[PDB]
Amino acid sequence: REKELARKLEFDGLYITEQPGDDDVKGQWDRLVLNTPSFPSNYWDKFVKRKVLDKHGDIFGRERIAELLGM
Amino acid sequence: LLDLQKDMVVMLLSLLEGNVVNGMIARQMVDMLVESSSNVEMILKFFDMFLKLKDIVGSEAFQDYVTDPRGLISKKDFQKAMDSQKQFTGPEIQFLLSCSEADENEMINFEEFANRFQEPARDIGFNVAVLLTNLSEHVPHDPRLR
Repeated sequence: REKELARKLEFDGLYITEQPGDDDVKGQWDRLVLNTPSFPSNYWDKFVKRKVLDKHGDIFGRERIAELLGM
Repeated sequence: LLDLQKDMVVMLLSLLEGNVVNGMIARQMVDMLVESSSNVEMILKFFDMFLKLKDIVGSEAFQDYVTDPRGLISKKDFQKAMDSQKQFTGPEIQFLLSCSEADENEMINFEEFANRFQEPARDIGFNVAVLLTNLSEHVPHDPRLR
């Protein structure tokens, strides 16, 4: 599940690309969790996640980005 | 000015009237295009700028950077937001600012800006894109065209 979520963030935005669709569920729960002290836990990667954040905002301003996982 | 350009483009598209994947007429057209890189480049850049600017305007982050009681990005103000999205020619940026019409204090309605000239661009731009696409489809290589 974590891998799928990571793949989705890197090349697409949930609310960010165009808000997660109001569908299960699941996807929605993940969207809610999305912000965590540690997200790339059990998976292998992390800095890549920070890098992904960096790629966007980057037309997103630093603030929306911090607002997400931020840090 | 825009209408005449569209007519010229139509005539050009019409001349090929199809052909071999590699064809003498095609080669000649490619050659003319190659001969003119700078003029063509300028036209393309202008179109992108018009579309790109519109897109930026449409964007929420852009709206957010320069909050105003009744519109405008202020001279500064619009410049900074554009800088923020970080995607433009600097000379191009200055040019965009110039294109925008100031109203007694760096105030721009803007939506008006997107609308004009977006409608005309949408009408012409399509013809140009179509011709370019057809040409690309017909003869690759030559790469220069690519």
